[PDB]
Amino acid sequence: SLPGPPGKPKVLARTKGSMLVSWTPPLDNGGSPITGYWLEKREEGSPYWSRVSRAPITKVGLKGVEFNVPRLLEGVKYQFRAMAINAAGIGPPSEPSDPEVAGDPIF
Ligand SMILES: [Cl-]
Repeated sequence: SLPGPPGKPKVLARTKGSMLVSWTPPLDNGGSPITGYWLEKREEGSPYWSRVSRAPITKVGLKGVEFNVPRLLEGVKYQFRAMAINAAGIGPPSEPSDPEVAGDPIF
């Protein structure tokens, strides 16, 4: 009924204050269409997971569903996890992304 976990998110772009995060839809949507996703972040120095958007994320980019996470702090290390939403509710989280630091990218 609930959807399965989305794929492990990947950071596709970063700046000092943002990261473009992308993930694949779950293999099992639970039997009803997924209507959107929640994305949460966790930083170094805190155990908590925090939603990064006020409304569900739906944008499909080149590699998966994606969102540019704002309000990151330069030099801080973050991970992200995504949850799918369907008619039954919010599914379990993806595996967390590999850690990434907010900073500008290697040229
Ligand atoms: Cl980089």
